[PDB]
Amino acid sequence: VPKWIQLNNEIMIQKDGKFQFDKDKEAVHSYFVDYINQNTVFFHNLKEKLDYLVENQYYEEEFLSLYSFEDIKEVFKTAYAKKFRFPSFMSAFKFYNDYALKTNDKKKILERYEDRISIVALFFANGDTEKAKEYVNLMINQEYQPSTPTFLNAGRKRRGELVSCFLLEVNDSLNDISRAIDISMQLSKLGGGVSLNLSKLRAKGEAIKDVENATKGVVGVMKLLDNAFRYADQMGQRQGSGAAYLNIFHRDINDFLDTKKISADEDVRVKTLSIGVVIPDKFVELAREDKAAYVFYPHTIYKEYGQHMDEMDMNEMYDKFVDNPRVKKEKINPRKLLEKLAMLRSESGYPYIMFQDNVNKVHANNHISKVKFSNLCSEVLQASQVSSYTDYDEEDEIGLDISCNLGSLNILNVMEHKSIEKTVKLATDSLTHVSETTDIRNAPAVRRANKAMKSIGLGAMNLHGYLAQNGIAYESPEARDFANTFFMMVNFYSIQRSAEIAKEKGETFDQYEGSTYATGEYFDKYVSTDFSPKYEKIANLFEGMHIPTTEDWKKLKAFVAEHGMYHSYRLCIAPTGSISYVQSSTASVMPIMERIEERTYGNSKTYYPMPGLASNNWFFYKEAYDMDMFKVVDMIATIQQHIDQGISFTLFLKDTMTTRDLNRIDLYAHHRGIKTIYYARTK
Amino acid sequence: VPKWIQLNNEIMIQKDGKFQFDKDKEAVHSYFVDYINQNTVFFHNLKEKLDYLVENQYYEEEFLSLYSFEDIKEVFKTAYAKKFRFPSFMSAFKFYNDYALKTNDKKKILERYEDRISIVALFFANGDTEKAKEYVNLMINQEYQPSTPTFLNAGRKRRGELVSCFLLEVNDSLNDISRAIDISMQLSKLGGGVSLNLSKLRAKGEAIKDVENATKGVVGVMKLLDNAFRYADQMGQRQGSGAAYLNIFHRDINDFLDTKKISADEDVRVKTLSIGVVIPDKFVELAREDKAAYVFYPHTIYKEYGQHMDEMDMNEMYDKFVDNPRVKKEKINPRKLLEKLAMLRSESGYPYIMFQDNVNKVHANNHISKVKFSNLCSEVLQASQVSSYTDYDEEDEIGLDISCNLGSLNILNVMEHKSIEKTVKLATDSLTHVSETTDIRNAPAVRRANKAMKSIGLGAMNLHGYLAQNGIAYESPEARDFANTFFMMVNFYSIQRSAEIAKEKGETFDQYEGSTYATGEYFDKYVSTDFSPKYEKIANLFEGMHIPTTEDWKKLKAFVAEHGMYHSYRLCIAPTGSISYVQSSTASVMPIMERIEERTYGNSKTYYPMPGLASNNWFFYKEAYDMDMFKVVDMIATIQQHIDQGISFTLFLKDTMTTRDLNRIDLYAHHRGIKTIYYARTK
Amino acid sequence: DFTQMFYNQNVKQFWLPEEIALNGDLLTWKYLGKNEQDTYMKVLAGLTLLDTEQGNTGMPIVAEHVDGHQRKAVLNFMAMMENAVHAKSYSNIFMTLAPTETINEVFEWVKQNKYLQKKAQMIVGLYKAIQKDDEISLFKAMVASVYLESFLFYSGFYYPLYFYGQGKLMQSGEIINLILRDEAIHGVYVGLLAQEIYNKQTEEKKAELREFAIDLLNQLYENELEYTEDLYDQVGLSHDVKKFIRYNANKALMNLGFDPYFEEEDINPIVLNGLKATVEPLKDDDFYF
Amino acid sequence: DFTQMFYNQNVKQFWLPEEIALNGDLLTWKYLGKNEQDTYMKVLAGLTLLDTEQGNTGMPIVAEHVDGHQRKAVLNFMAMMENAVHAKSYSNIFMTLAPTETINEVFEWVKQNKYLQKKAQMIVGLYKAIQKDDEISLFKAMVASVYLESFLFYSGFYYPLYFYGQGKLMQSGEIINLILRDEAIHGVYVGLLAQEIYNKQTEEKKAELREFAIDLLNQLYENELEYTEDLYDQVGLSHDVKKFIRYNANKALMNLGFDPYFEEEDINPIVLNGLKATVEPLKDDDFYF
Ligand SMILES: Cc1cn([C@H]2C[C@H](O)[C@@H](COP(=O)(O)OP(=O)(O)OP(=O)(O)O)O2)c(=O)[nH]c1=O
Ligand SMILES: Nc1nc2c(ncn2[C@H]2C[C@H](O)[C@@H](COP(=O)(O)OP(=O)(O)O)O2)c(=O)[nH]1
Ligand SMILES: Nc1nc2c(ncn2[C@H]2C[C@H](O)[C@@H](COP(=O)(O)OP(=O)(O)O)O2)c(=O)[nH]1
Ligand SMILES: [Mg+2]
Ligand SMILES: [Mg+2]
Ligand SMILES: [Mn+2]
Ligand SMILES: [Mn+2]
Ligand SMILES: [Mn+2]
Ligand SMILES: [Mn+2]
Repeated sequence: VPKWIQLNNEIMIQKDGKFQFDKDKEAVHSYFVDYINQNTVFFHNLKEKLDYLVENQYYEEEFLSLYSFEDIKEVFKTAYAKKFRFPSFMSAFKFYNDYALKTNDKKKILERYEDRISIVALFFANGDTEKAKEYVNLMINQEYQPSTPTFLNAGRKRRGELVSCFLLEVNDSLNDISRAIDISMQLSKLGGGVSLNLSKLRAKGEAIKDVENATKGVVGVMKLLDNAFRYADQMGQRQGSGAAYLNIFHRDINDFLDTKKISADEDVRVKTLSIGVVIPDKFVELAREDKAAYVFYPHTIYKEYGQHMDEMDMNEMYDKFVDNPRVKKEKINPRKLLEKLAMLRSESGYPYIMFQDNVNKVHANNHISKVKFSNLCSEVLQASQVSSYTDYDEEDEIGLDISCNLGSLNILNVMEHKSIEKTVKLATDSLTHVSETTDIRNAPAVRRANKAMKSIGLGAMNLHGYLAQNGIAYESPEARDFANTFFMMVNFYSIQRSAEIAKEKGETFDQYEGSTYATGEYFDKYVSTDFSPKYEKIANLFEGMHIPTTEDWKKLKAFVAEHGMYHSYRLCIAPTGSISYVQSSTASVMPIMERIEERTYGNSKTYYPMPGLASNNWFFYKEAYDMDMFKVVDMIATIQQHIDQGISFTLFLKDTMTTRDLNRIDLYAHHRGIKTIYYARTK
Repeated sequence: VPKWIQLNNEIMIQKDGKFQFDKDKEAVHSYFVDYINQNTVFFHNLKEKLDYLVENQYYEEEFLSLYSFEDIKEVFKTAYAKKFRFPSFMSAFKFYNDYALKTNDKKKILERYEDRISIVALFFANGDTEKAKEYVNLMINQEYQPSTPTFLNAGRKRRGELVSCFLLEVNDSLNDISRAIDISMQLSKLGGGVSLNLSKLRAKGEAIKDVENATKGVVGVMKLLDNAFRYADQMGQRQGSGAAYLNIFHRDINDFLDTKKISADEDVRVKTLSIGVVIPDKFVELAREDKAAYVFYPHTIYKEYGQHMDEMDMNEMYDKFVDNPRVKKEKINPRKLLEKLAMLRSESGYPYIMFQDNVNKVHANNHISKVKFSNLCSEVLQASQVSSYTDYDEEDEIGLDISCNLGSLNILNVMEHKSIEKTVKLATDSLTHVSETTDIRNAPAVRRANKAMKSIGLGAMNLHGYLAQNGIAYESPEARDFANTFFMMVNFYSIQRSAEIAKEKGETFDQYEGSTYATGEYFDKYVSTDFSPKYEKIANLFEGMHIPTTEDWKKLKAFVAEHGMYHSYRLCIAPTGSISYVQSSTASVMPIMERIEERTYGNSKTYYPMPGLASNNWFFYKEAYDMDMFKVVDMIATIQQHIDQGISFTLFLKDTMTTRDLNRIDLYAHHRGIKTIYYARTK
Repeated sequence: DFTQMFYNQNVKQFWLPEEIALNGDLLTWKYLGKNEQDTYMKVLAGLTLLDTEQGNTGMPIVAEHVDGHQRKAVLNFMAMMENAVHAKSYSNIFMTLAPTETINEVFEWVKQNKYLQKKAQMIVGLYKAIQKDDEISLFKAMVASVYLESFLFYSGFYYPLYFYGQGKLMQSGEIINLILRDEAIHGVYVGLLAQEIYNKQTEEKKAELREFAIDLLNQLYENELEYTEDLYDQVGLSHDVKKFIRYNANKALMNLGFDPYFEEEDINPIVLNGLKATVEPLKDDDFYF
Repeated sequence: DFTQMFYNQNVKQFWLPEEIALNGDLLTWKYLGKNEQDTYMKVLAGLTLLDTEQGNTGMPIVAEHVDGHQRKAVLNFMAMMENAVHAKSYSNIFMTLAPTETINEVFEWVKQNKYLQKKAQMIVGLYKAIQKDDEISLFKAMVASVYLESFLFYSGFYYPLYFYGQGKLMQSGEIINLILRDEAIHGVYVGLLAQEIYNKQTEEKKAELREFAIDLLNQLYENELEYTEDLYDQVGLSHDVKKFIRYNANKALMNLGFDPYFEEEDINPIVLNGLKATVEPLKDDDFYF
C-alpha cells in the first residue's frame, strides 16, 4: 500500500468526531514527493526538454515555431511563478493519470501541470507572447479549464481531435444512412461522441419505392450504428460512445424506447448507443388533457407536404397531419408514453429528454433551422441542416452538422479573482481558436458547420463548491440569485467578446442577419429586466465587479447591431466529468452526489472529499439525492435563461421515488423552461 | 385440397410396385386448367396487353420501342408456335410462382411462359427482330436459360439488377471498410449476393497509427458486414446474403472460422454471412509434410514489403515472411487447421474452400491480378484489383470488383437439338448484352470492372439428367468422357464467339494483350491434346454435330491472336437453384440429391420426381449421397479443365463418414485440380 | 439392461428453445379468437407449472433415492430438461406472442386455479413423502411421476397439437413436439424403475400397489375432467380432449406394467397429424493419391 | 441481477465426452516415466472422487435449499454437467490410459489416502449440515462448494494442464480444460448466491462468517500442501503447484466477495500455456403547477 494511499485513507478515520480532512494535503504531498518527482523526467534546461519533446514525436513543431525560445521560456516562467499546488491527492492523481504527458511506454512523466498549461496556452495564443502569458495566468489560477480533448491534446503530435461532441443529421435514404455510419465511425475514431438524429428516417413497415412494408425502421439503423460504434472503439482504448435521437411523434418511438429495456431481445437491444427523446409542447399538451395522441409515419408526411416531419412545427401541423388521410398514423396514449419514459429512466437512466419548444422558443437561429436534437451529453442545442448524400458519381448536398468546442469557467476561482469579464473573454478567444484550428476531413457537414457557424460552448463548473464554501445552500433562493447574476454577466461578456471578434475580423457567422441578435429580439429581456442580485449577501459576493445593467445591455445591443456577432452559439454547460478533479471543483452546475467520494483505483481504494469540504460547511455540501429536484430544476432554469445552448441536467432520484415522481420532475422541468434532461440517477 | 396437388401426390402411391410417374402430367394439366388459365389476364390482342403492361409500370418502354409492333407480334407468334408444355407440375408451379409477372396486388397472372420468354428475347436482341426470334427459339426449346435475375427482371420497370453475384476487395483502412459496408448494402438492396475479400485487412492486435493491439481484426468487420446484410434484406423476402473470404495464412483465420461454430457467442457469431477460406498450395504442402505452419499479420507484411500479403505469392514468399524478423507471425498446426475446416464443414457446411493455386495455375488473366477469392456461390473466379477509397475531399482510386452475368445451357436439350455451337454463341451474345446494359451507379469498382473486363458466366445444367436419361452412370468413365467432349466444345464455341464479338466491335477486354489468350499459352492443351470421345457410346451422342479437332483449335488460336477476345472470362457453372425446375433439369452439373424430391409449400405437400425419372432409368438416377465423392471430384475436375472460372461444387456426405473422409475428399479435389468447393451437405 | 440406452437417447435428444425462431407464429396467433388465445395461454401455463415442479422437486428427489451412478445421471439429466429447457420454452412462447400484462395475468391465474393447485398438491405431496430406504414410498412417487409425464401433461398438449395439425402455430408446435418426445421417454424410464420395485413385492403387496395406482389415477382423472371442461368449453373441444386424456392414461398404466383401464375411442385426426461428425485425425497417407 | 446471464453462459458451454477422441493420447502416454504415470493416475482419481461428491450431493443439496425457480434451473443444469458429462469424461480418460485392474487399484489407493479423504469429508460434512430454512448453514455449504470448484480441484488440474502446455496428452488435456471451464463458472455462480446470503446479515454476523470462511480456507490449505508434496515431490513440481493453489485460493475468495489472502505470485508458464422502482400512473394535476 502506497504511503499517499494510506494517508488519503486516514480521512475516513474519524479523530475527535470529525474526518481528518487535513490528511489529503499530506496525501498529495506524499504522492508528489514519493512518486511524481521520482517519475518526472527532468532536463538541464527547458530548451533540451522542448527539443526532446518535438524530436521524439511528442509535440507539434508548427505551433512552437511561432515563438522565439525566449518567449516560450517566459511563458513557462509565468506558469511556474504561481507555484501551483494541488490541494487534494485526487486532483494530482487524476491529472498525472489522465492528462500528463507520458513516455511512449507510459513509464515516466514528461509534463507537469505547469508544462501542460504552458503548452496549452502557447497553442491558444498562436504566436502572441502576451496572450500566451494571459492564458497561462488564466489556467494556472484555474479560472478557466479547457475541455478534456483540448486540455489533453493541444500541442501534441499524436493527438485526437480537440472536439469530442458531434451531432449528425441522418436523411431518409440508404446512401445517407451509410454515410452516417461512415462519419460516425470516423468521428468515434477521433475519440468524439457522436449524436445522430433518426427522426427523418421512415418508420418500420414503410414503402421503399413502391414496395410497401419494407423498411426496418429506426431500429435497424440503431443496430447498424451500435455495431459501428462498437467497431470504432478509439483504437481499443475507450469504448465508442454514440447517441441516437428520435422525436416522440415518430412512429417508431415505442420501438426506439424498447431498445433500452432490460428484457430487450438481442436483435432489438443496443448496448453502446444512448437514446434521447425529443418532446414538442404538443405532446405535453396532449398528455396533460389525456387526449389520445398519434405517432406518424415520417415518409407519408414527406410525400404529402414535401417536408420532413421533424422539419415542421408540430404545434401547428399536428391537427393537419391527423386530419390528412394520406398521412399514416397510429393512436398512442401520451400519458402511457410518459409513464414508459419515466419507467425507462428509473430502470436505466435513458432516454435523454429534450423539450423541443423550450429550446426553440429562445433559440436565436431559428431562421437557419430549429433545434431538433441534442448531443451525447444533452447540452448542445444548435440549428442543423440535413445533408443529401447522393450516389457515388453525383455531387452531395452538404448541410450543417453540429460540433462545438467546450470550455468551463471555474465559478469559485473566477468569483474569488473578480474576473468574470476577463476570464469569459479569454475563454471565448481560446474556444474561437480551437474552432478555427479544427478541420475534420471525413465529416463534410461537420466541417462546413464549424467553418460557417463558428459555434463554441463556454460552460461553468464549481457552482455547488462555490456556494457551499460561501455558506449558501444550493436550493436556497440566494443560490438562484447568484446563478442569475453570474450567468447574466457571463452571457454579457461572451456576447461582447463575440461582437468584438466580429468587429476585429469584419465577419459574423453565416446567416447571422436573420438571427435574433441581428433584430435585437435576443436582448429584449436584458434591456427590459434588471439581473442584479436581489440579496445583500449575493450583492456582496460581486463586490469590486461591475454587474452589467440595463443601460450596459442596451449598449451591447447597439454594438451587436452595428458590428454583428461572431459565434452563433457561445455557452453550453457540459458535465465536465474528469477535469473537475484536476480543477478541485464540483462537476458542472450540478449539486454534488456525495460529500466524500469513495473510489477504487487498481487494487487500492481512494477517498475524495468534495473541494472545500470541512466541518463548518459540511451541511452546505448537501448531497444531490437528499435535495428537492424541484429546487434543482429551479436553479437550472435560472441558469438556462442566460445560456444560449442547453445544460447537462442530471436527475438525482431516491430509490423510494416512483414513476409518478420522475414524471412530475420532468413536467416541472418542462414548465420551468428546462431545455434538456440528461440522466436519471437513482440512489 | 387442390386437385393438381392431389394428382401430384398420386406419384408416391405405388401401383403394381411402381411409382405413378404419369400422374405429374395429369397434375400439371389440372394445375393449368384449374388455376392458371383462370387466374391469367387475357387481352383481346397483344397490342392491348403490351399497352396495358407499359402504361401500368410493368414493362420498360425503351426496349419495346426498338421494334415495330409487327416485329413484336412475330416474336410472340414464334414463342407460341412451339406450343410449349411443362412436363411436370413443379416446373409450371415454380415458374408461375417465382418468375411469371403478376398484377400489383399479386392477384392475377399477366405473363405466361411464352410471354416472359418473348420479352426476355426482345430485351436481348436490342432492336433485331431475327435475333429476337433466335432467342425465342433458344429459350422456348429450353436450350439456354438466363439466370434468375435476368429471366425475372428482363424488360420489367420496377426491377432489380440483372446481375446478382458481386465480389468486393476491401482495403486495410477505415475509409475502405466503410465504403465496403456501403457498397454491400447498395448491392444487397439491388438483390445481389455480395462476396468480400477480408485478407488485406490487418489481423487482431495490430497497430492503428503506432498504437498497438488496437485493431479488432477481420471479425469486427465481419460483424459490421453481417449487420449491413441483415439491414439490406429487401423486405426480408430474400434476406441479404453475404460471403466473406479469408486467406488461410491470415492470422485471424481461427477467429474467422470460429464465427461459424455452433458454440460461438453472440458477440462473435455471424449468421447472414457465409465464409470462404482461400488455401494456397503452400498450406497443403505444409500440412502434407506435418511441418509447423505460420499465419501472418498482414499489416506487418505490408509495412515490410509494400504489398499486401494476398497480393504476393505465398509459395515463394512464405519462407521470406517466416525468416523476416519485422514480419509478425503466429505458429499454427496446418493439419489441425485442416481438421478444424473439416469439422466446421461437417457441422455447418462452412467454409467454402478455394484452392488458390488450382485457380491461378490455369487463370488466363494473372497479369491483371491473381484470383484471391470466390463469390457467394463459390464459382466466380476472376482477377480483382483493390480500390483505395480516400477521405471525402480526396479522389478515390477505383479498382476492379468482380461481377458476371449468369446463364446456363441445358445439356439435355442442347444435345437433343445438336446445337452446341448455336446455343453457346447465342447465350454468349445475350450475356454480353446483359453485361453492356448493366450500370451499377453506387459500386464504382463493380461498374469499372464490368465496363473493362466484360466478364460473363455461361454455365450448364441437366448433366446428370442427360446422363441418366441416356443410360450413363454419373460416376462412370463414359460420363466423364461426355463431359470432357461437351465442355471442350462449349469452351471452343464460347472462345470463338468472344473473338467474333471482339472482331465486330473492334475492341477487346482491358489488358487483353497480357492474357494467355493473346500469348497463345491458353490453347496449348487444345492444340496438343484431342478431346474427341474415347467411347463409342459417347461418340454416337455427338453424331451429327462437329467436334473441333486439334486443327480447329489451332485455327481458333490464330483467330484469337489476330482478333483478340471480348470477354476476360466466359464460362462459370453456377448452382442454378430455382431455374432448374422451370427448365425441368437437374441442378447444375452436380448429381441429384433425391430421385423424388418432397417439398412443402405453405400447408401443401408436393413431390418432384427428377426430370425423366422412370423405371427404365431409376438406378441411373443415383443419388449424390450414395456415390463416391472421389468419382464426383473426377467428374468436376474433368469439367473444370474447360471452364475458365470455377464450378459450384457441393460435397454430398453421409452421416457415417468422419472428418477424415471430408479432409480426404478436399485433398483429392485439390490434387485433381478442383478450384473451389462449395458446400459440405450431409444426409 | 436399459439405463445406458436411455442415457444415450436422452443426451442425443438435447435441445434449447432458442434453436426454434418463433416470430413465424405471430400472424396465425393474431388471427385466433380471444377464446382460443385465452385457452392456449392457460394450457401452456398449466404445463409450465407441472414442469416447474417436475424439475425443482420430482426428478431430483427420485434421483436422490435411486441407487447407481448411471441411473442417477439419467434422472439428473431429465430433471435439467424439465426446468432448464421445458419450463423455460413456455416463457419463450409467451414472450413472443403475448404482452407482459397478459403474461402476468396467466401466471396469477395458475396460482388461484383450484384444479391446477389440487393436482400439484397431490403430485408434490407424494414426492415429499418419500422416505429414505423405503421402496414403497418411492414406488408411490414414481407412479405419481409417470402419471404426470404420460397422463397429466396431455390435457395441455392437446391444443398445440390440434393447431400444429391444421398448419397453425407451427413454431410453438415444434417446441411442444420436442417437449412431448422427451416426456414420452421420461415416462417409460420412470415406469421401468417403478416396475422394478413392484416386482420385489409379495402378491398381497402387489394387489395393494395396484389399488394405490388405480385409486390415484381415478382421483387425478376426475380432477382433470373438471380442469379440461374449465379450459376447453369456451373453444368447444372438451369432449375431444377427454378422449385424448383417457388414451394417454392407458399409456401411463402400460408404462407401469398394468392393463389399460379405459375403452378405446377415436381421437381427432387433426391431433394425430399434430404428432457433430466424428473427428478422425489425418494420416500421412491421406495426402497422397 | 445475474441468474439469466449465468443460465446463458452455462447452456452455451454444453459439451459431451464423445466429441473428443481419446485414443491418440497413447502416443505420448507410453513415453512418460513410471512416476509421471503414477502421479497422473492419482491426480485423476482425486478429481474423479471429488467431482462425484459434487454431482451426488453438493449441487443437488444447494439446488434443494435455494429459493427461486430460475436459480433452481441453473443449479440443476450444473448438477447435470457433474453427473452426465464430467463423470463420464473422467471414466473415459481412465479407460483409455489404464487397464481395468490398474484403475481399480488406483481408486482403492486414493480411496484410502489420508489427504484426499480429509478434504473430501470436510466438504461433505458441511453439505450434510445444511438445515431447512437456515440460511447460515446454507452459506457455509456454499463456501465449501466454492472452495471445491475454485480451489481444491486445482492441485489436481495442475498436472493435466502441465502436460497440455507441453504438447503431451492433448486429448485428455482438452477434456480437462472443458471440465475446468465448467467448474470456474460453477464457483463464480455459487459464490454470488453465498454473497447474497452474506449481505443479508448484520455486521457482527458478517465478521463471524468471514472468520468461518478464512478458518475453513486455512484448514483446507494446510491439507493441500501435504496432499501436494505427497503426489508431486516424486516428479519435482511441488513448489510450482503450491503457487498455483494459492493463486486459485485467491480466486475462490474473490468469488465469495472477500479480499485475497495470499500475496500475488507468477504461475508456471507451461501451465499458463495449458490454461424497477415503482410504476405509478399520472393522476392529473401533475401537469399543473
Ligand atoms: C479506425 C479503426 C481502424 N481499425 C483497423 C481497420 C483497418 O483495417 C485498419 C486501418 O485503419 P486506418 O483507417 O487505415 O487507420 P490509419 O490510417 O490512421 O492507421 P494506419 O496508419 O496504420 O494505416 O485499422 C479498427 O480495427 N478499429 C478502428 O476503430
Ligand atoms: N530546467 C528545466 N526547466 C523546466 C523543465 N520543464 C519545465 N521547465 C520550466 C522551469 C522554468 O520556469 C523554465 C525555464 O527553465 P530553465 O531552462 O532551467 O531556465 P533558467 O532558470 O536556467 O533560465 O522552464 C525541465 O525539465 N527542466
Ligand atoms: N390476343 C392475345 N395474344 C396474346 C396475349 N399474350 C400473348 N399473346 C400472343 C399470342 C399470339 O402468338 C400473339 C398475337 O396475338 P393477337 O394479338 O391476339 O393476334 P392474332 O391472333 O389476331 O394474330 O400474341 C394476350 O393476352 N392476348
Ligand atoms: Mg429516397
Ligand atoms: Mg490507413
Ligand atoms: Mn417436461
Ligand atoms: Mn418429464
Ligand atoms: Mn465437475
Ligand atoms: Mn462443478
